[PDB]
Amino acid sequence: NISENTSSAESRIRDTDMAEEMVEYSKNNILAQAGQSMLAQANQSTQGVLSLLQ
Amino acid sequence: NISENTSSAESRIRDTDMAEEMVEYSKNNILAQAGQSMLAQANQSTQGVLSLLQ
Amino acid sequence: NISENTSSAESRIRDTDMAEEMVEYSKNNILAQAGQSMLAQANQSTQGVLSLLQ
Amino acid sequence: MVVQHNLTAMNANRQLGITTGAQAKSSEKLSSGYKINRAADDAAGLTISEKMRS
Amino acid sequence: MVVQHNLTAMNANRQLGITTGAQAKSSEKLSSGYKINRAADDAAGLTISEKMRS
Amino acid sequence: MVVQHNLTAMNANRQLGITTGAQAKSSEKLSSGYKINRAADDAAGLTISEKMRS
Amino acid sequence: QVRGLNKASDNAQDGVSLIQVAEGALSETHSILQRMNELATQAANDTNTTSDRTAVQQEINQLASEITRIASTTQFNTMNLIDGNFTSKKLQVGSLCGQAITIDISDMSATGLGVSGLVVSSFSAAGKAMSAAQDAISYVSSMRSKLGALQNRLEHTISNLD
Amino acid sequence: QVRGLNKASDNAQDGVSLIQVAEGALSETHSILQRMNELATQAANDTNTTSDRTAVQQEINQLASEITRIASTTQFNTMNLIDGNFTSKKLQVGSLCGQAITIDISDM
Repeated sequence: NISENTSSAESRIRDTDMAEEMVEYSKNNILAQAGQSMLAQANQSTQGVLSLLQ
Repeated sequence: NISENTSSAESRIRDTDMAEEMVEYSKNNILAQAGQSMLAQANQSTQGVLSLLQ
Repeated sequence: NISENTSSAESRIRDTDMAEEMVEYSKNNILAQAGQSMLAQANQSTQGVLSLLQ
Repeated sequence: MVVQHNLTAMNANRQLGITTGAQAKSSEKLSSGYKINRAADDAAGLTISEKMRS
Repeated sequence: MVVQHNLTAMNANRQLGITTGAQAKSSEKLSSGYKINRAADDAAGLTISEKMRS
Repeated sequence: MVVQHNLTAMNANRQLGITTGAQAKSSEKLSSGYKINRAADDAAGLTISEKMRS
Repeated sequence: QVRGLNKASDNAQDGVSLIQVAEGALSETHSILQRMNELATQAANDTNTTSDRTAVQQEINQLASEITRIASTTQFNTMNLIDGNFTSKKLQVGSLCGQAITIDISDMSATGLGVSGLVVSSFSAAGKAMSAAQDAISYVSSMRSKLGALQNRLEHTISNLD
Repeated sequence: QVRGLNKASDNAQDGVSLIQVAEGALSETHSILQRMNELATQAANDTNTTSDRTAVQQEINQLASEITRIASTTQFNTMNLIDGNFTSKKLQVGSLCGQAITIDISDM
């Protein structure tokens, strides 16, 4: 019984909540897709210099 | 519950609305091209001096 | 018996009808997908300015 | 059109928000299993349900 | 027209700067995912968001 | 623009790093099944837990 | 006007968002009072001996402290929301001077609901404690009925200002 | 005539633009009245005891304060549109003296 309660205590502290962590994972999979999107647009941002009488 | 509602509160302040900001991003994106076009034509504008009895 | 009836009464007032609410969920899931489509089309819709003697 | 205010997009953004609102207020009823989560849903349905719960 | 100072081009330049200043303030919010990246965006909103993060 | 220094992109590279870093620190917990894999995650979470494991 | 209406929309959402913190705290005040009423109903029965009503009283004293802990501790942006002192507070709900909506929130402490000192050591007092906790469910119903009706003004306000 | 007709065209758009603010504000007066009807329909039922009809009444008062807030607050160019003071206001929709259209809005 003390083993089941102190297992329940350590699983509180240290096992992943896979429910919660797949929220935090999927925020980041979207932000990485969005960051790669902005970085892809940003490398093409200064393409605007070249028309400029050159 | 309070953590959820004050996450919702801080998100409503600080997170980028990726829809509403992509509206404003894309105005400025077209204005930069329109302004680079208007500057590219502005540097051509005074070429009209050169036919002037020279 | 009064408990089974007043439980049934409260459940009529307050438990989600999951059948009905998954209609109203899936309306909004399509409308959000269609609204994101229309917003994504709308942001590109003023790309028409740039051919215009520019 | 105007380059400075994509009102086609701004209205589409305003309507996308109204729709993701209705989505987050529906998804709440399915994750919880209740039709009145907050007294903003039904002030009588709350007040009566707390008497039937009582 | 004066040959020595192309004032139409200096206006177009000075308006191009104001436009790509606004464009970098947008690109920053999309790439990071935060509306308020720095205290110049909302001093009240940075302050309240830190008390809510806290 | 400055042609030599795409700061719109350098900030986006930098914010992408914060994002894909946070993603690998999340992905570790789903692949391992544990919340504290490394004592850097929670010094008391680790220290308490090893006494509960013991 | 556009800049001001966008702050008015942001402030009406900062109002909805505050209201939800108060409303969602009183949701556990209900859930504590639903438990105090059920505990009082059980302790009222004179098949209970003395030790087995002081065993109920230990949970009623602890749950009354928890209603006061919900009250003094729930905050939004460091302001207490249901201690009785969120009164005369205003939302700037438009572009002009003083286009208010008012937020007032009666005290939701165990004293403010009369559940401080529910005494359940006899049928007479444990019925007195049923009466008190059913009035407190009726008070938290009436306060959540105001905070709910108010969130419905602001959802209409945000739909309007936008 | 052309210069005048172009201010006339812009004044008819300042006219359309004003109307859309009022026609938009009354679009939430519908959302509020559709809600007040439905609340009143719920409160008519003689299963509600007194404490449940005061719980309805809190919203039927708060929402009626809202219909007055929409009316005394919706403005265009600092003029109230639907408080009942937007009576007899003339748009000039041509090049010549008094080629009017009249905007006239009852109290909402």
